[PDB]
Amino acid sequence: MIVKTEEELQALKEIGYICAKVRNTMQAATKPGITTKELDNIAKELFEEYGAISAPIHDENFPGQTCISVNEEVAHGIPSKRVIREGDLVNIDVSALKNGYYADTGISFVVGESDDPMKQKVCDVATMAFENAIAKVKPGTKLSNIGKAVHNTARQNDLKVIKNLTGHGVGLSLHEAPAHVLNYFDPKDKTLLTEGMVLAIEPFISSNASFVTEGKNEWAFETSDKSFVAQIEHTVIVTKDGPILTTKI
Ligand SMILES: CSCC[C@H](N)C(O)(O)c1ccccn1
Ligand SMILES: [Co+2]
Ligand SMILES: [Co+2]
Ligand SMILES: [Co+2]
Repeated sequence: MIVKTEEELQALKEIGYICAKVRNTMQAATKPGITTKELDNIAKELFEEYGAISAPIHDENFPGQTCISVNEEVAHGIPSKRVIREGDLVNIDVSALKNGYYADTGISFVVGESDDPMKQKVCDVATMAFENAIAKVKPGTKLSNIGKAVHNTARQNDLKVIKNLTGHGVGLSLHEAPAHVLNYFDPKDKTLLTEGMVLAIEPFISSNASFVTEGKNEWAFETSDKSFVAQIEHTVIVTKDGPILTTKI
């Protein structure tokens, strides 16, 4: 959406805080021996406490409060009896609405230690890619600068991006204009960012695969080659004085 009023701004900040709090609480609770359903139950309780509703449940009839994707799963994983293990690469993606307004945020991290440093590397590079993307965000700037920055960051680190997962506008719905915030540069795109525009920026950095495919069920996205993939996602408001992240707290 485009923010035009202080009441809209406040509503976005409220739901962003709630999603950040949930994301942080879930991440802190992720340890070997917890199941992904038990982690999802944290979101259930917190959404109730804060008067928010799961966007996956509301918008998509997704069977889970949140999306929790482990190892071979990159996105849209269904919380279940799956147990977290030492060295897992976990993505927790929290999106919700309150009073009609939305936020969307996500983080990938390594549980304990993996024997392969590549798991942490993709996380480190996803973080850098996010930072580099938002350093580009201002009214009048090209949307495509975001994907250009993300892919350049990946290349600087000998990594790839997931080309077929994107960010998106957010605000009155989970997904709205701009339709797609790519992870790479499209030289033909003339779309600009504008003052008050709200978008979810979510680089996906991969150790090998450049795309995801349908996974073990009708929701999860995976890589057949079991690439290590990390996401960092925030909801961002484009302002004259710099990007405001509703989901950073
Ligand atoms: C209601 S379904 C949840 C969608 C998710 N929060 C996402 O928009 O960030 C996303 C994640 C992965 C790929 C694309 N989009
Ligand atoms: Co998300
Ligand atoms: Co999405
Ligand atoms: Co998103």
